[PDB]
Amino acid sequence: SKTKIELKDNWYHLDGEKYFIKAIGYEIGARPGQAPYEDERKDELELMKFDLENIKEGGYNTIRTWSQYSENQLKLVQESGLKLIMGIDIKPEEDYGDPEFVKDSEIELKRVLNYAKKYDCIITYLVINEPQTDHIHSVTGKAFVDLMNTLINIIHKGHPGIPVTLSANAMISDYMDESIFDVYAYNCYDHNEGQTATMGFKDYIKGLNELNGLDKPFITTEFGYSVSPEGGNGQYGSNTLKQQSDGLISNYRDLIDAGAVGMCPFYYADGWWKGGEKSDHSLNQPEEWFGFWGYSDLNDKYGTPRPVWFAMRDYMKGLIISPKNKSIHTNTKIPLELYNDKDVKKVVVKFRDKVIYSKNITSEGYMADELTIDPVGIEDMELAFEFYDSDNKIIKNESINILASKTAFELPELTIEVTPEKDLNEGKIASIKTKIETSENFTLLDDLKISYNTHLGWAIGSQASVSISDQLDKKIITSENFFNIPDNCWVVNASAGISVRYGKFTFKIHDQKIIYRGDWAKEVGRK
Repeated sequence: SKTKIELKDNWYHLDGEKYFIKAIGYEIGARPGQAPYEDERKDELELMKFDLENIKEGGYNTIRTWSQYSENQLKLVQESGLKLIMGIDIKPEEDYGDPEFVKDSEIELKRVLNYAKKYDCIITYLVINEPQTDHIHSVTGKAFVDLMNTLINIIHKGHPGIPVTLSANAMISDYMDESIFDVYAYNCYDHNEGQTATMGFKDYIKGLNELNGLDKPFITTEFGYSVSPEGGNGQYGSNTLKQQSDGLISNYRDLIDAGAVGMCPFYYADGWWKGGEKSDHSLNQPEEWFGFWGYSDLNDKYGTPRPVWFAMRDYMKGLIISPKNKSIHTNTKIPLELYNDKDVKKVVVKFRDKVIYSKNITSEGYMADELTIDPVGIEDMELAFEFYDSDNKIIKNESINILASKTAFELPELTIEVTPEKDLNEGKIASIKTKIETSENFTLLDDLKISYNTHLGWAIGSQASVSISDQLDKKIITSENFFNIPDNCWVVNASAGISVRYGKFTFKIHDQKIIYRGDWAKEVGRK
C-alpha cells in the first residue's frame, strides 16, 4: 500500500503518475524569540497544525526542510496529506574527513531512519545544505565525496525507494559532480550578477542541467527574494513587496523552463534569528525577511501572508511545463505538458486572439498533448494560455513566448576562449576572448557582459560591461578582457553573454567555461 516512487523521463512518479513537486521551504521553531539550532528540540505540534493547514490552502503539495523531524512531527505531516523533502542537519562548516564527525553523522541518521522509514509522505532526503567551495578545498573533496557516499548508502538501505540528493547552491557549486545522487538539485537565486547576468537565469540553470547529462530529474530546493527595509546589495535584500511577488513568479517560470519538475520556493515565514538577535527584527539583515508570511511583533506566533503568497497560490493552479518560455522550435508540432490542480476544468491557447487549442480537463495532474502551428518564415509567437474553473470563469493567464519556423535557421552564436584554459596554476593573469557571429535578422542589444567568477565565498568576482556600438555592422564581433587570478581561487566560472531580439522575442546568447586550479577537484568535480 505504501507509495512507489519511480524516476523516469526526468520526472518523479508517485504510484505510476507523473508528480510535479509544488513544495515550499518550511522551518518550524523559528518564530520571533526562537532559534531552531540552539533551542532544546520541541515538537511544536500546535503551531505546525496551523502552518500545514496554511500551506495546503496556499496551494502547495509538499514541504521542504533543513533538519530531521521527530516521529511525532512525521505523524502530523503524514496526517496532513502533504509530502516531505526532509533535510538532514549535517553541519556544512564541519570537517567531513574527521572519523568522529562521520561516525556521529552515521549514528544520528540511522536513528532518524529507524522511525522515518514508516512514513511514506517522505519523497526525498537532502543530505547537506550549501557546502562552501573553500571549505571543501580545505578538508579535500575526497572527504566530501566519501561522506556523501556514506550517507546515500545508509539512506538507500534504511529507507528503501526514497531519492537522495543535496541542496547545493548553483552560484557556487556549478562545478560539482551530482551524479552520485538520485536527483539533480540546486538552490537557485536570480540576482542578475555573474552567471545570471551573462547567461540569464533560465539558461544558466538549464546549462547546468545539460552539463549534468539530462539523465535524472531536476528540482529546485530554494529560490526567492528578501523584503528587508535595508541592507544587502542589488536584488539581494531591500526588495519591495511587489518586487518579491513579481520575482517569485519570474523565477517559477524560468526554473520550469530550465527543465525542473520540482520546486521549493523560499520560504514560508521570516526567521528573526537569522540575523543574530532572535528577539529583534533587524532593519538591515536581508536573511530575516525572506518569508511569504511576516510577524507583526515579538509576541506574534501567527503573522500574516504578504502579496507573494496570493500570487503564488493563483499561479500554481495550472502549470505550463511545455512549451517553455524563450524556446526555439523548428517544427510545426509543439509538445504540450501541463500540471493542473483539481480546480482547472478547461485550458485554452490563443495566438493573435484566435483559439489554437481547447480541451476540457477530465482529470487533475499531468497531461500531455501537441499544438499545431504554421509559422511564416521565422515567427516570434506569444502563445496566450487561459485556465478556467467549473463555472467557466478564467482563473489564470500566462504567456509562453517561442521562436518558430518550419525549417531550421541560423542563430547568432557567442563563443569564448579562456586563458589559462585548463589549469589556473599556469598563470597569475587570465583573459576571456569573446567572439560573436552575427546573423541577418537577429538584432544584438548593446549589453555585452563578461564574468570571471573566482568562487571566493559568495563574492562573484570581476564583471565587465563592453560596448559594441563601434562594431555593429561587422560579421564577427570580438572582445578581449583581462582579470587577475587570486592565489586562493580554486575554481572559476568564466562566462560572457549578450541579448538578442527577433520581433518581440528576446533571449541571450552565451558561453561558459569551468576551470580548476591543479587537481584538487579530481573527486568532487563534474567529469
